[PDB]
Amino acid sequence: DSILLGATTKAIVMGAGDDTVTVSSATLGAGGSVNGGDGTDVLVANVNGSSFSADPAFGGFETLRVAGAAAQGSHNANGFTALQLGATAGATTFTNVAVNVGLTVLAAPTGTTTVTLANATGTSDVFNLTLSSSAALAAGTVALAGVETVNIAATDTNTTAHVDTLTLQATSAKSIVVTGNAGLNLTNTGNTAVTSFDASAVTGTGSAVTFVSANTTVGEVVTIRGGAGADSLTGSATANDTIIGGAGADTLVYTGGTDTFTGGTGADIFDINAIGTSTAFVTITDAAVGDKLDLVGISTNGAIADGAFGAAVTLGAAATLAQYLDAAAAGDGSGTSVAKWFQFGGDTYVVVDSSAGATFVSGADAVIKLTGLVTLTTSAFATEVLTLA
Ligand SMILES: [Ca+2]
Ligand SMILES: [Ca+2]
Ligand SMILES: [Ca+2]
Ligand SMILES: [Ca+2]
Ligand SMILES: [Ca+2]
Ligand SMILES: [Ca+2]
Ligand SMILES: [Ca+2]
Ligand SMILES: [Ca+2]
Ligand SMILES: [Ca+2]
Ligand SMILES: [Ca+2]
Ligand SMILES: [Ca+2]
Ligand SMILES: [Ca+2]
Repeated sequence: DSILLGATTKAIVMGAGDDTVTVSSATLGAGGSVNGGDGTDVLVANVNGSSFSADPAFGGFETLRVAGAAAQGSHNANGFTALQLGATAGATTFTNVAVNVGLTVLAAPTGTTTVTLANATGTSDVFNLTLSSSAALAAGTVALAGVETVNIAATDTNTTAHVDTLTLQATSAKSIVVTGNAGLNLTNTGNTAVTSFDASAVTGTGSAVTFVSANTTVGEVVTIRGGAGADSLTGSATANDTIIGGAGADTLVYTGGTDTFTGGTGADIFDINAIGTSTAFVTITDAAVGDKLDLVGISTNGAIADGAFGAAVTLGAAATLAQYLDAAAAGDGSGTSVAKWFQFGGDTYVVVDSSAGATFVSGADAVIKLTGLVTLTTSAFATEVLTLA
């Protein structure tokens, strides 16, 4: 059953089953009560602040939802087992939130949604955020200070695919796990403790996940996992990122350091935006027919080949990696950068020469490793984009 109440004078009962009362005023009147009865019942606060647990006038409720044209401000979560959020008048804050209590956002709110837990002090703090809508949902900013694992469910209620959006502010989260069946473009700015982003369980044709690590710990191991969608995963220059797309047209971005890329099934694009060193470079584990290698961001001097540029550099039975690099960079890349490639020790390498001498210079010349023997003979350069043939 489901009603709206104001400053009621009478004893409202809701009976069994999953009921819903929306209140327009925080305290009742005369006397002046509302009992949710048996089952999981939602109380909707269309008000400037609440403390329903304290008032014995309200009883039998399990879920607190902040939604309505007057819904706003500070709300005492105490004694609720779940939380919900809808459209709001202004910034709304949940205080005294017990452990294993999750928030479900159901519609775009107004202003930053702050969650502050009963006790944030431990180092194993878990929060369950849910996004649940038929259409694309702009969840806005939710702040979760002191939480270490943030779980996000992105849920689509209908059969037709969409992508939700969220700014998360979770400055001590080490893990973010995304589940669900809709896409999530997640704004991640300033969430610098994050070393594991796992959206791998996500499900549709295009439940597309976007993520960019804000991590700046020098020499960190960061793990970034995409889902079934056409995902857009960027690491950190600071970090040794392991990035893995799922199914679908994934874009994996290189920024610096020792990175390990695996675009799974589908036409993946490995977008190389940094030069790297001779030790800190990107290894692409599963480069296959259809995958692309976007070298626009290493065209230091001009813009790459543009041909089908495809005869492997060949050296002797025991030529060294150092030798093959120097050999590949032999030409002049001062006015115009050039691509070459070779196969050493069972793996395939691609080079960009941006220099004078026949030394591969660690700084401005670039190497990219590809696990296995992959023949790039027949494969062609689009703009500065190599499509594997
Ligand atoms: Ca009930
Ligand atoms: Ca109560
Ligand atoms: Ca109940
Ligand atoms: Ca939908
Ligand atoms: Ca904590
Ligand atoms: Ca946090
Ligand atoms: Ca994917
Ligand atoms: Ca990196
Ligand atoms: Ca993929
Ligand atoms: Ca692929
Ligand atoms: Ca690029
Ligand atoms: Ca050179």
